[PDB]
Amino acid sequence: YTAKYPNL
Amino acid sequence: MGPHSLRYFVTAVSRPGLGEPRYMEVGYVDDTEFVRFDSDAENPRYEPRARWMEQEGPEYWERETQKAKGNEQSFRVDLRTLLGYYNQSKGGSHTIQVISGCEVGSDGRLLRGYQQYAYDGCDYIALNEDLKTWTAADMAALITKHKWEQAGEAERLRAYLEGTCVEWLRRYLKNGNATLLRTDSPKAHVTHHSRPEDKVTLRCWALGFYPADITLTWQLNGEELIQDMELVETRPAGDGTFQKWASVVVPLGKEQYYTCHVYHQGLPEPLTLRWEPP
Amino acid sequence: IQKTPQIQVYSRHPPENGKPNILNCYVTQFHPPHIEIQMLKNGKKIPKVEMSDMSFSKDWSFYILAHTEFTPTETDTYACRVKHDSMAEPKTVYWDRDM
Repeated sequence: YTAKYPNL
Repeated sequence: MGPHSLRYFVTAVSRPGLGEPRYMEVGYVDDTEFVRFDSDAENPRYEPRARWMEQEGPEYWERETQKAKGNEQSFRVDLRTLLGYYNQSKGGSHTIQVISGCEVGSDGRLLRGYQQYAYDGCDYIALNEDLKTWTAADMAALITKHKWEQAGEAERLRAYLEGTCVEWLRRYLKNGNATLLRTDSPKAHVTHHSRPEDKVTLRCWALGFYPADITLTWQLNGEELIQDMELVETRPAGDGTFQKWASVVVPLGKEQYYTCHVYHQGLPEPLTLRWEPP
Repeated sequence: IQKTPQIQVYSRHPPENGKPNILNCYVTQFHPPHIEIQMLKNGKKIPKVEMSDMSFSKDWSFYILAHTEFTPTETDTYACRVKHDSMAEPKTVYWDRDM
């Protein structure tokens, strides 16, 4: 399923 | 069973003054969109884009939704970050896209894992084939590199890519396998069109085929006409299938010397056809 | 930078005059993603035009399919008009039943 994205 | 892949395409688009950033996530199994999230709604939720994803129950959707909403807010953040990285007005509209996914052989093993980012349609950062080190495209992307190095994130991601990603991929595969192997054979015909003088145009049509991938050729007595053969990009018919054509200019009265060839994975064997005058 | 929309206008099925069909306007290779697409019949905007969700390609460019139902005749002209930041003026592409 979908990932959690790191802040840029 | 061929290779497989599970990828997500993410778009964050700001629009200062005019509302909240429009955020979107799209999931593809073997390049078939299967789920989608669009932040432009009163109660946005993840939704099946393939009917076969409806086997998943409410818990699956809740968990996906909540992740997406967290991403969205987080992306709203990043957009501001990038204004600063790049020293830009608060005024303009900007775009962040992300592609990330995992591709596995017919034995379910990770074959390749990846994650590339783009700012305003340009490469920003990506994850090397080694799933351990990054690659910044510009100065600004190093702030983010040196930041993800110091919170150790190339590992946290590799976990997902080798772990969660592959696992779920396999689960999705089980479910939509029947409809994923789908094949639709092109139907072909040739049309005939006038040119000035003593030339005519022969156009070889392929319609209603899926997947998109196809190849059409023209042969003068069996020797392909690589040169100045005209084609259109493959295009959706709108009903799930695709269309393409190839044409060449031949001498008037010499039409029967040319053969059109159509290669598609759906065909027991490639089509061969010719301009048929009634 | 901005990418310039590329456009194709074409029926779903081989057109026969008098028979209902669907006209597509397939728009690709553009960026940024905001875009305005109208389909025109005989120089006048078509009211009911449906549009697919937007998607983007491995090179970051977006693409989208607009469509409308129609019944071709020998003399009706159809076109698709696209306004986009990358282009000083809206580009119009006429439907050619041979393409």
